[PDB]
Amino acid sequence: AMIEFKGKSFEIDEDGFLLKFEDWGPEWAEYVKESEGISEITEAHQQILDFLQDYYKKNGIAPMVRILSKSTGYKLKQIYELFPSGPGKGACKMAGLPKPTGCV
Amino acid sequence: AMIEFKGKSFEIDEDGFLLKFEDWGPEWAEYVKESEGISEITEAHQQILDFLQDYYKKNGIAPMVRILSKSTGYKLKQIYELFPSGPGKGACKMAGLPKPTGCV
Amino acid sequence: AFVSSGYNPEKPMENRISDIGPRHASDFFPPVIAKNKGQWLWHEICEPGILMHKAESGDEVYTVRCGGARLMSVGHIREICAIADKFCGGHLRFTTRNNIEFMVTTLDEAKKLKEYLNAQKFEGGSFKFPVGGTGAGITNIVHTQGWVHCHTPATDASGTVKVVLDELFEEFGQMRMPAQVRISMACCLNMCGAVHCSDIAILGYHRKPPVIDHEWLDNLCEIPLAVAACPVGAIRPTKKEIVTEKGETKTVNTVAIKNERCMFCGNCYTMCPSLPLSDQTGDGLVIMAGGKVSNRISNPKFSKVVVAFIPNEPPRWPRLASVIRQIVEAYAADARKYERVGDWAERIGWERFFEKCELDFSIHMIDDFRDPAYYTWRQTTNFKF
Amino acid sequence: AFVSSGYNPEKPMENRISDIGPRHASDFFPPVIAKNKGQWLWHEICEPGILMHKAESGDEVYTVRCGGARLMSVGHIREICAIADKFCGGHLRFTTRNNIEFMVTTLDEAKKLKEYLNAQKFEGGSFKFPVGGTGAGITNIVHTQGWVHCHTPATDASGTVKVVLDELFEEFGQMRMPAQVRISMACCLNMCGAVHCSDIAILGYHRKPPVIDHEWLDNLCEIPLAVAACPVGAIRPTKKEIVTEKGETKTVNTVAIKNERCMFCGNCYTMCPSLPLSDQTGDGLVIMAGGKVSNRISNPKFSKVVVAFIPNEPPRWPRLASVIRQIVEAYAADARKYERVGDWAERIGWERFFEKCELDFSIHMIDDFRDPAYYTWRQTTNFKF
Amino acid sequence: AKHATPLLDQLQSGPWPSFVADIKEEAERRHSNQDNVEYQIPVDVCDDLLGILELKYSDGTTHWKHGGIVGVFGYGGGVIGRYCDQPQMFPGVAHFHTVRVAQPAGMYYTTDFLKQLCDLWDMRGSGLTNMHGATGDIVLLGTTTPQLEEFYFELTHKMNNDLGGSGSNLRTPASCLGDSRCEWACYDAQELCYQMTQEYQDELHRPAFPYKFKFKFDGCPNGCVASIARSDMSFIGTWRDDIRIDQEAVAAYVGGEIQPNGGAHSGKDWGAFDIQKEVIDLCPTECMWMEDGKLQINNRECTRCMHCLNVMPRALRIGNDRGLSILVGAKAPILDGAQMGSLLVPFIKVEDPYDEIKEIIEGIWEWWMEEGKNRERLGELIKRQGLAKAIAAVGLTPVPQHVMEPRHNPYIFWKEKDVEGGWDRDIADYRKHHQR
Amino acid sequence: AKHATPLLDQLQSGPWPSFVADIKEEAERRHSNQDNVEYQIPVDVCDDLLGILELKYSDGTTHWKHGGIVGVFGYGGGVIGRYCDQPQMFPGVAHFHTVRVAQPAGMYYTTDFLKQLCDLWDMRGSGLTNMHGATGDIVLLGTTTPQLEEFYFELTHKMNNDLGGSGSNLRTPASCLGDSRCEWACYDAQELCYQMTQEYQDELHRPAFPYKFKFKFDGCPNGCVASIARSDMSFIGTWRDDIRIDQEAVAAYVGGEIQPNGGAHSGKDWGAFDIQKEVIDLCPTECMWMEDGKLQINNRECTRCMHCLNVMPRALRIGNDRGLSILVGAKAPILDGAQMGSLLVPFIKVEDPYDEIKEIIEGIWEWWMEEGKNRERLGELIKRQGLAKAIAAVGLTPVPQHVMEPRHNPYIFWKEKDVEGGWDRDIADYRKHHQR
Ligand code: SRM
Ligand code: SRM
Ligand code: SRM
Ligand code: SF4
Repeated sequence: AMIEFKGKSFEIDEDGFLLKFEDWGPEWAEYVKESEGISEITEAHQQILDFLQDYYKKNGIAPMVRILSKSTGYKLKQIYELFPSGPGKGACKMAGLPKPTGCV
Repeated sequence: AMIEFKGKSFEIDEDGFLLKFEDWGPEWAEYVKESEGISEITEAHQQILDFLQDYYKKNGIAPMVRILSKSTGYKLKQIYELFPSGPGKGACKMAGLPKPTGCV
Repeated sequence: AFVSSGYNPEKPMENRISDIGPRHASDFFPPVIAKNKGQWLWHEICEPGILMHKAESGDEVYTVRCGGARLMSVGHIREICAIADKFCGGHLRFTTRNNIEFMVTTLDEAKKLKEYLNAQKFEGGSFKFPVGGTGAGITNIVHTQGWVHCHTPATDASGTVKVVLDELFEEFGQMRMPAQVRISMACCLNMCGAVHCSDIAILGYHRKPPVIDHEWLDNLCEIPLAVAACPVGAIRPTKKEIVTEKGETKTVNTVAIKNERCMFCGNCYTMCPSLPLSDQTGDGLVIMAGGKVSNRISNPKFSKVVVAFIPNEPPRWPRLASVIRQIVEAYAADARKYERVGDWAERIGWERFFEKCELDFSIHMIDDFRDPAYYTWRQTTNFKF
Repeated sequence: AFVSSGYNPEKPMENRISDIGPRHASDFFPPVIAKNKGQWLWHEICEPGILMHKAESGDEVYTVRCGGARLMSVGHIREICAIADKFCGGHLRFTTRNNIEFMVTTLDEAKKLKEYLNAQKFEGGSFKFPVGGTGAGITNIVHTQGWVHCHTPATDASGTVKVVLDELFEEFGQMRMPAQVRISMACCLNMCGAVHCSDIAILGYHRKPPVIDHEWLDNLCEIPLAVAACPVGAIRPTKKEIVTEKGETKTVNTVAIKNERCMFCGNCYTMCPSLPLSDQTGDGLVIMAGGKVSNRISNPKFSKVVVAFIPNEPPRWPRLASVIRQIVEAYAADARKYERVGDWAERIGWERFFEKCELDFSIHMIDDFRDPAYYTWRQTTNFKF
Repeated sequence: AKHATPLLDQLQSGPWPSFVADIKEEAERRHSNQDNVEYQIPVDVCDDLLGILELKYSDGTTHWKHGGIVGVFGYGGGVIGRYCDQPQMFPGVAHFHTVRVAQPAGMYYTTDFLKQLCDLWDMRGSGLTNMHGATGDIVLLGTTTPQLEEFYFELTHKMNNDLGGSGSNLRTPASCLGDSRCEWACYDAQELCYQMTQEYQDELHRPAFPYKFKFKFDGCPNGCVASIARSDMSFIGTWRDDIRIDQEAVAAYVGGEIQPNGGAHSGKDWGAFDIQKEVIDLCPTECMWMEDGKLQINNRECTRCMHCLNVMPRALRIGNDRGLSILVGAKAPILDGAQMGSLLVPFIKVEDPYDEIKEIIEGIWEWWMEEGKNRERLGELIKRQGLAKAIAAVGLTPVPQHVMEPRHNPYIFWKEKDVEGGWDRDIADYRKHHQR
Repeated sequence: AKHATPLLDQLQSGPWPSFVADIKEEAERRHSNQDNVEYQIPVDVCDDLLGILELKYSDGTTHWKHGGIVGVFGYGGGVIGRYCDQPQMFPGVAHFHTVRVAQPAGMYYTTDFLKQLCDLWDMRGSGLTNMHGATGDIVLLGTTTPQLEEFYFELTHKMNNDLGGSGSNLRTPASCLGDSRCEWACYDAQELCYQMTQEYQDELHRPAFPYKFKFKFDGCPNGCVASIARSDMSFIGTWRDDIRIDQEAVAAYVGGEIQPNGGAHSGKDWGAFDIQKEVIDLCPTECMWMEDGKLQINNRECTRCMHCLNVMPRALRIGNDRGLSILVGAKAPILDGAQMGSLLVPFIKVEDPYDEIKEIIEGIWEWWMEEGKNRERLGELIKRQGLAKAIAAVGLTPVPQHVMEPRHNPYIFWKEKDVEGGWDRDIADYRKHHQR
């Protein structure tokens, strides 16, 4: 499915994930935030998004939850305070990473 | 022990192997042949010597016997005709390679 | 037509109850269970499908067990409740093998309930609640999602289970086996249940490497996860020049798979949507036997490969039905009292299991996975001709 | 003083006889053996150290077995011949465990020979030819080179064996064991004999990583062989700046070993003279038990680790002598007729073996080597307290 | 009906309850809608399920797209999203997510509770279930994304029930029916299962782990919930004192007055009960014998395998000194091979509030959460770093019971501090004693 | 005494033949030299061996330099060279090479031959031996490089005997004593050993292989040369027809007239022989029973373990239909773990010139010589490329006897030719049926 948000357009799956990471834009996070229960993207949300993106750019994977915590200093409970769906469905989606896979 | 042969100096062990490969000279083989039952170094001898030095230079090991046969075209029987002590004690010694190790 | 429950999508974290867990079982016990819990003294099987327990107080409870298809409609649950309301004061349970159990206070009530249960039929003639599953017979088959819900199956759980239980049906309401036979089923080698540890096990198997969707792989997959997904190291990261289905030539990150090195486990697909591998004629079934979880006499055992391949034959899988029966019949005729299928097989020797069950033997049965493989070969001259 | 054999160093390949192999055994059989070979009917042990065989012809042969040190002077061999010339028509044999066997024609001769052999003494009091090694006793100890000749040992073969056989001596010439006990010895984990498959086994062990002779390593070693020698990937190639014995500063190709990844097998030293590891206080002994090669009742078994370290204590190794006797005594007192040590250990359970033999248990006994380690652990609730 | 199902129709006959017959019935009850339920997902959901399944039977491959990430706010698992791969042909299963619902321990139900859950699912889902999922959950099979929160709201508010687990988390713990209806239960398996489930609600709802982790609780070694094969941490009851023998009941078995094994074998002629053949000669440690018509057991040598108890429930009882063993690392083949639980704690007392057991659980997690690689099961971490590490992690020292057998390969690691003189060795010291 | 030996002196006492006393005796004989031998190596060789060994007892480490490459022309192995690492302190063992001399099968000798060998070694070596090396060689312990060719020349010319093997070659084959003096030998083990040694003289004298290889020959499953643990190719006798039973002899055992196991247990009181307890109840397949005082055996179910024959040698005999089984892969731990032989050929007839056995040997070698890595034993190659490959290489098909058990992990390889449609699949074909 193609969608339009603020004159930019993105290709998305049934789950709301960005199909193509190179198709990313600064408007992506703002398109998503509503469906992930977020009023505004604060600085704390952004440190997490930036980290997820850098980590994916460098390593070709999402980081383990343990690594995300130790790298950004947000404990799991705080990640859920920021992203109510958690690090996968919330943060990773908002960051423009590929959908998490495995026995989810 | 240190030895002298036609005004050249080589360091050797009890088995007559050359201690330092960087210390190799074209005299080394001529010094060795008597102890290894060889009257004179023939072209066939030399092809084998050359291959061993080259293989040690490239790979940091001596070649397996099946590699030595197939790469030089000399069957095992012919190597023994050329080098009566075999590819290890005869040929590798003459080429200036290290003593073979393991349960010999 | 949308009807709100009271949830407010505009305020999703308000009025949210969470972290409350399951109900406590004591919410649901029959009175006789609640009274005597912890004080049970002994049990007996009264007859196929009917259990009795004696408590220290003298109290007795009779349990009547009947089959369940596991997959069931709400209408079937309501029918189960109807039965429970009429006969059981509104109480019932399900077993770890997905049979249904109804409890009453006397043998005569249990006998009347068995007779009522056995009389119930679906349109087509199948028993709704066939009574059995107790003692030394053949009970329900623990199984998985198959083509009803999962994306990684190589076969169908619900269908294969139906075929096998029809085939063996007469042993459910009878106790003629050397020991209760546990048959299990999984539709891929994730083995979501008890395949690795059952008397006889049915396992969906693939026989063809993944088909790589190069255009989408890097966009939909974390490549190193797919690479690390392989138990035998057949996958490596690579670049590749491709023509997209739009006609554009471009070079992508992707993987390459050495076909002769892949053994079709499917795990790279679990990690990577662009690596599907399912195949009509390639996919089928492996049969395994001789595993168990109890510690009775012998230690728990893994089940072993005993049939390399039975093809999928939807909807009736006759070759499957035929093979299980054949295994069961050889076991029931030969094994000693109390011997599970693995007890029997190991005692007579696998060389005799294969002959007795009239199964072929091939390359496929011989372990070749890492250093442990070696221990499964025969380091002894103790063999039978 | 050099005396030529006939060989000519200037014509080395002339009159060279080669590829003639061993002698045929029929060159050497006693007449009774030559005549009855292939026609043997049955045997008996007449008494410790004396066997009899009956042939189909009715012929009998009496074999008298005595101990041997394996390591042996020509003067000792010449004395073995003298014995054989006087009593056995100049014939004799050695066993696969390196005992010595003399064959005669009647029981009376055999008894006289035993009494003679038992009378022979070295200066210092040791028996030259103690009689026994038959039936359910303790026989000779198969062993290796140790400090007499090998460069990879972590202990001495001839010494440890002398110590253990003194300690157990009375069991050699008697048959009071539940089954014959095979004790073996190897001085490093190359195991150049039977350690991996004996009832009790003594094994030379290191506990310190190699000391790297960097100045010489590339000159004396094929570096990639040393890297590949390591079962646990503790060795890797590297360059390194060093100061030579002469005080010159250069950079060499060498190896680096991660100490925490090394388990002291010594194999890199076998491949590479610049990686020696022997150490006076680090080196010692491991004890193993429960192995066997026969197929009698049970299948051949590997011996298992039962003592993690006994220090080397040359010349008398008292702690070794003590530990072996202690294992042998618990086994002889508890095991059932015909049980090998391993049969015993496995039946009572290793938890009871450690308690009956009063042995400590640690970290060190628990397999951690690759995927097969998993199988050695306890996947059952069947254990004793 | 909506779709022809010629292949699936073959599964309507034969004696075993037909999943096809049932789904056809449910499809029909939706079409009829006798109770005027305002269906929240497509009416024809079950007709489209049969349609797509039939297509699978026809072409021999699954028709579910890969994966799916759906759920409810606050939770990072609980729902398995699924989308059919032919949404135009089968719009009724376009969304077809499964909701995992926390079950009571031992799966006892009142019709009150089940009927209420059926009302809920009838309206907000497909009307299809699994009773139960292999891990234990009540499984509700098939709903749409927008209904996930609605159903969850009613489940929590009206039913006081929670979701079960999925993902890299603690999964739903299950138990055998324990002492509710069994004379062998060595501890209150249902209660421990309940209490652990409540204690670790956070670890269940919000995946925090390198991979999935499971608990299962067996009341005794028979393993009626199969914890030894199907849980990362397996809790299996025993006793450590003597089996209790009623000699009069022994004599009654011997005399033919009580069927062996509760009559489990009554369908076949195995002859009259023979205690020597069926009990004494089968005990794996050979620790039983008959003396003057009385059964004797040398309990020190009993491994508690259950066999004699299973044969003579009316004569032999579990001991009075009760607890459980904990075994670690069971898992299915991927990646490094199938494992069953390996003995870690041979015996621990079971006593609310279960601090000792919590100490083991948390010792293991602390270790595994730190050291575990991505998607490495506990059992694989144990193979990688060794059993000795697991034993240390829970504050124990190695005992012979920790192994079936000692290692035979002698590749034995030593810690430097345990070796006299340590490892700081200079080649020059060595060369003073040994010429190159 | 050239050196003080106060540690070694402690091993002169105690009952077991003292290697110290003996070596001291030999050193004295060389010193006295009362037969006027022109000793070819240092006279005090044994003194210096005692000295260097004493140094080792003192400092707890070996004093031999690493390795040594010596030999005779024409041969690639046979002699293990050695040099002491303190040649100034112990000039007598500065060179201390071991010569491996080929032994007769079953190690039968005449004094004629041994005296000849002694005269030779006295003169040209140290006068110290090992009888025998673990592989089976006559070991002559200690000589000098210049003497290697002189000794060889006398050994071949005067004695008609060859060197044995060392290196990456066929090593010296050994047998049990076979039918020379045993009622259970199922084939002439000494003969097959001899003949195989002769057939492959080139592969033993001239290392051609990736690594070492050994043969060992056991006449029956008792394994008196231990081939199953100590040879890459192990050959073990059996029969495939019935055990021959002498019932009168059975009745004599039962009646106390013959001691069980040929009197092996006579040193302890184990009670009177009880055939039921000692034979019938111990048979691993439970295939024996007593009926009206006569022993019966269900031979189909007999795995030929030898037990009953060993207990009752005067009543039970091997069958008439004899051959051997062939097992492959045994080896010490380094690198990948210890192995015993794994069954490859369940039964093969033994018949000069043994062509069929030579086909197995050469098929295995042809495979291993091509595919084996440097220093990879056959056992390791079997683990690397799999047992099925070994079965293929000797031209057999897999049979259930090839395993103790079928695999449990389901990581199963298929050859493409065996799978309908093969492996050439297009993603477009798949996408036709399954939407992304
Ligand atoms: C993934 C998926 N599973 Fe599942 N699974 C259920 C239960 C099990 C059990 C038995 C148990 O919990 O008692 C096992 C074996 C024991 C173990 O945990 O290893 C099991 C295995 C797996 C694996 C293998 C994990 C490994 O090798 O270590 C995977 C792959 C992976 O983790 O990457 C995997 N499972 N599973 C049961 C849960 C229901 C409940 O809540 O009680 C099932 C629904 C089976 C049933 O029919 O009862 C189930 C199924 C699944 C797949 C989802 C199926 C669906 O469409 O709903 C899933 C999630 C595959 C996926 O979506 O990637
Ligand atoms: C190397 C060295 N060995 Fe030796 N070895 C003799 C015999 C054996 C046996 C048993 C047998 O042949 O019956 C084994 C185990 C079976 C097997 O072949 O694996 C054995 C092992 C080894 C290994 C391990 C090989 C592996 O793990 O795959 C090595 C290391 C390697 O090959 O790199 C190794 N051995 N060995 C026996 C032969 C005498 C004969 O009959 O001709 C010994 C002399 C022992 C004895 O006292 O009887 C012997 C010894 C040796 C080492 C030194 C010999 C010496 O005279 O000093 C030697 C050659 C180590 C070396 O010098 O590099
Ligand atoms: C002489 C010798 C053969 C040879 O030199 O070629 C030999 C000779 C006999 N063996 Fe043995 N075996 C000999 C090495 C072995 C070995 C090799 C080893 O120990 O390294 C084994 C395998 C050990 C193992 O099982 O791990 C061996 C396992 C047996 C067995 C089965 C083992 C058991 O005790 O249960 C029997 C059967 C029996 O003894 O009842 C046996 C029986 C026999 C018989 C009775 C065979 C016969 O009928 O003539 C011989 C007399 C046994 C006795 O003295 O009690 N022989 N036998 C070897 C004597 C070694 C010694 O000096 O003590
Ligand atoms: S596991 Fe034990 S306690 Fe639980 S139901 Fe089964 S037999 Fe009873």
